[PDB]
Amino acid sequence: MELHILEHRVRVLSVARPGLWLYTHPLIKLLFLPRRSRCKFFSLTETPEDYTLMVDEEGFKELPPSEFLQVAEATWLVLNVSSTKIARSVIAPLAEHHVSVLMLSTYQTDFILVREQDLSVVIHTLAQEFDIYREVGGEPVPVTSPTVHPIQSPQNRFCVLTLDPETLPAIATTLIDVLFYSHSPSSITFFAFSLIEGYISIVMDAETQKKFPSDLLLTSSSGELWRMVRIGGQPLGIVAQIAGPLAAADISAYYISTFNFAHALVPEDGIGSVIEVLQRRQ
Amino acid sequence: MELHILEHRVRVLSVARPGLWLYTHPLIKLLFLPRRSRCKFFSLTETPEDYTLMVDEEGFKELPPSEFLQVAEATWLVLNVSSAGVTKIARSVIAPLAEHHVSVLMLSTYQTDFILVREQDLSVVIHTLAQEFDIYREVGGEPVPVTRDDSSVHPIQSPQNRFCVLTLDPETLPAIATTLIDVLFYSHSPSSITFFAFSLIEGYISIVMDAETQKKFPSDLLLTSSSGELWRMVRIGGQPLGIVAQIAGPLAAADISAYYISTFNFAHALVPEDGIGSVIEVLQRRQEGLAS
Amino acid sequence: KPDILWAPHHVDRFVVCDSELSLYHVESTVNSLRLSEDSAATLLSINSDTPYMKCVAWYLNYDPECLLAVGQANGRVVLTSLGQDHNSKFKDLIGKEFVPKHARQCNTLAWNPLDSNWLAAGLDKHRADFSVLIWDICVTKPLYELGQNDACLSLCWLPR
Repeated sequence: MELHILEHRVRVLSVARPGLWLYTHPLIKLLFLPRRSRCKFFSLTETPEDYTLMVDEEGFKELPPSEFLQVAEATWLVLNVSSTKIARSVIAPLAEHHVSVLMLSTYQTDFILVREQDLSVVIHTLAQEFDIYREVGGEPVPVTSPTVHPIQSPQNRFCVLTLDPETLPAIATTLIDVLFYSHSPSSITFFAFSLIEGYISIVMDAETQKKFPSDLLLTSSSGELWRMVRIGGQPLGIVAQIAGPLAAADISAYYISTFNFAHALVPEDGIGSVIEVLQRRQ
Repeated sequence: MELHILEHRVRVLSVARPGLWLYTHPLIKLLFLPRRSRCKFFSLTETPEDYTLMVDEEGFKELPPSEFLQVAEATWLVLNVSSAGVTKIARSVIAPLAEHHVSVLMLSTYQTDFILVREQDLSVVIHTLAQEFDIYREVGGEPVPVTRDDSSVHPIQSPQNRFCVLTLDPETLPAIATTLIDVLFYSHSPSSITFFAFSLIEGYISIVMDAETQKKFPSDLLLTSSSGELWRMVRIGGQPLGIVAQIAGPLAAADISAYYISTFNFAHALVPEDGIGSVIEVLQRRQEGLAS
Repeated sequence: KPDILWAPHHVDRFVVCDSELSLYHVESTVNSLRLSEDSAATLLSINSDTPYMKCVAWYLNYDPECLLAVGQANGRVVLTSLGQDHNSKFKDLIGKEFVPKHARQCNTLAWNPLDSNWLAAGLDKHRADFSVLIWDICVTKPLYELGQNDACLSLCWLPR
């Protein structure tokens, strides 16, 4: 099993929900018009606490840093495994040496985002079970806390998606409505967008879905929806808590991390066990 | 031969050139998303100098007051005339109102030709052309008749590019919005000038764009005259606010179908491209002697 | 919204107007789509060469096969024919298009039931264009034309 170290240097930012009208100019530019902006990594997720902005160095240059923005001091690095064996092979070994891992799944591939200064210690551990590479200039040169955040359980429904980048404009106006206009112990707001290396993966709930045309948007051919599990947190070993003691059951997983929380979807028929998974107390 | 005083009580304001990007959230709402705003009068046009915004009172609340935006003094009203060409309307309205000087802007459109007066003039105006075509103010499906019971410069800058005046189908705008949004405020980084004009009026669309900028859009989805007859304009200048009167009156003595547009500083005009050696020289001869 | 039409002299031929034009025949195979407990529907032809249509109308002379007038959202009217469309004493009528000297939506179309060579078209508003036009099927010029700076929304012929 190989393990690549991709190129993009990522910055993580989180804008507040009230004052999003200031930042509507750059976001439409980054999302809808490819030729205008020079970027290859941009992901946005909607949560009731705030918004989350994961962009590159180039994209970061298009932010007018007002007093509605928060930014973490470090600069993440993207990884991959490309040669159910993820949580028990990468994430589980991670926590031992006291590192921090954010994770951002996607309809096409998976992703891991290790920290910025913890670069010597990350390839220290995983190297035993997997040869490491590094994509340099297009050619990959192969060389060499105890606070249980209580669990929520939104009653909602969810659906993963993809749509070809040719027919984005036919949707453009409708989606522009959803993110900026149609927003003003359940029923939680959740919308996640991912534009990575020319690929589009989005997660939306079932009720919202009945708006778009029922042909263009591409997803599974039996309509199998997803439920959700949500854990709170201080920071910015948090994604691990839901990941570690879940791997033991060895089930499917679609982790989506965020600024201060940690989310993880699960397929429709089978909540009655994944809910039970942590019902073994801790 | 009738005149209708409508009720869209419009409000003018000028958006400065560098800092448009504040006013990007509200404009997208108004242009392409009807069912989120009550306002039913909107028309904006762009000039190298600045941006001009026409909107009624309902849409006014959305626009947030910055230091980039001076607004207005008085709440302009709107008039309309109907059975009668552009020359007839100009001769019978614009100059008779010039005879005793309460000034007026004229905003045209591929559908009609609006006239925008000021509030304090609603007695003088009705006192002036009450000796003319039918007058009845409209409130409801049937207008309420008004009875008079008792009431007692600079040279021409002439850009040399070609325009194209054309409409749009409201059930089609979503298929174009992306390409249209790029033109409006994203791609903004002597013999030619820049001009875009948008106007959504009670369910009708009229826009004015240069021939070069037209090639971007699709071909059969637009809506234009059937022979491909562009226009050519005669830009005039003015102070930082009438100007249109001394652009209309001198060229009112002809049989040419003028198409006016107004802004804060500039005050435009348009003529059919086939013949321009008439318009160019008529105002020059109507400049000498007239000036001194 | 799609409508329905009965051919003026046909006894068992109706045409479904939708995003694509369709012609049906009421099948009487009661002893021998489903219509009722005494008849069903059979298809004979189909045409979808007029995208973004607005209104349809039926010709009535006697039998230039089966002519049909449709009106586009640009403002043009194109005559189309479905069926056999062979061996007609007047077979050059197919394919014409009457372009107005502007671009507006077309609302209504109608035929004068006395002489079959008059077709009436209504168009939305403009600043300097005749709103209503009367054509002649037997094109750059309307026969007569009425209205100026107004919009026509419905038409009919007085049969007197």
